[PDB]
Amino acid sequence: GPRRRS
Amino acid sequence: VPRGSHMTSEVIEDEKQFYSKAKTYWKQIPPTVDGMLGGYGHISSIDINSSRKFLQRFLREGPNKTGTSCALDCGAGIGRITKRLLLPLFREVDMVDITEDFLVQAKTYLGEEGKRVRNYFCCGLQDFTPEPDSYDVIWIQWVIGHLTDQHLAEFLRRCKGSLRPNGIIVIKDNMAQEGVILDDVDSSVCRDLDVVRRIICSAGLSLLAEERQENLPDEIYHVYSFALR
Ligand SMILES: Nc1ncnc2c1ncn2[C@@H]1O[C@H](CSCC[C@H](N)C(=O)O)[C@@H](O)[C@H]1O
Repeated sequence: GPRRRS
Repeated sequence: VPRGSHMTSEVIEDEKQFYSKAKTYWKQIPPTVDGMLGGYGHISSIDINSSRKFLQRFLREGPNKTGTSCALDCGAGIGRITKRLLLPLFREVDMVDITEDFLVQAKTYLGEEGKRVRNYFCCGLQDFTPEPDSYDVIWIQWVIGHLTDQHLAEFLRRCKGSLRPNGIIVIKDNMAQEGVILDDVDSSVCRDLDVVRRIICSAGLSLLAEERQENLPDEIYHVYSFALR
């Protein structure tokens, strides 16, 4: 789902 | 070696392992809203409310309204979207997801309104053929990064054949600022807007609307909705 940007 | 990658063949070393590691990852995730959203259960309402406003324009306005008979929730998990977005708007909903335990939990999570979920398809999207002339809305959210470019293009092409008259496909998903980025933990990719546009075009689909989700956590990838037919 939503993910912290790399 | 290029400045960055722009297609999945540049970041996926082994397609079989890409899929098998993703399936293993999801087997280990709790069947809860916070599990579906990777720790972001607290923004589920923000997501759903924007999705409702986005979709309602096609159901309620215009001379060629999208119907409300049947929707397909793709990568549906336990039915977070089916419960709060789709079941209130469509007479019948089908769900497809690779993880059987999420479809099992869905029967509990969805409650009495879950009696209007007809088919619980346990299948990877890359092997799934939605039935021709069957769905008014095909909703694909937070799952496209689990398909390779070829599988995603072909899946979208099969989805197009599945649409009823005036039907639409909605993709809502993470978009990278630039290029194609591998997440080696959950075995998924994140693609930029140009890559997604190219894949949509290759499936034979036309863009009806495109909207960046507002009000999301500052630290996460941008999220876009595309309405297609
Ligand atoms: N190849 C694949 N085919 C179908 N479902 C897949 C898949 N790879 C991962 N999934 C499913 O994709 C979902 C991502 S979590 C998102 C769930 C839901 N779309 C929501 O927004 O609430 C999980 O339920 C997982 O089982």
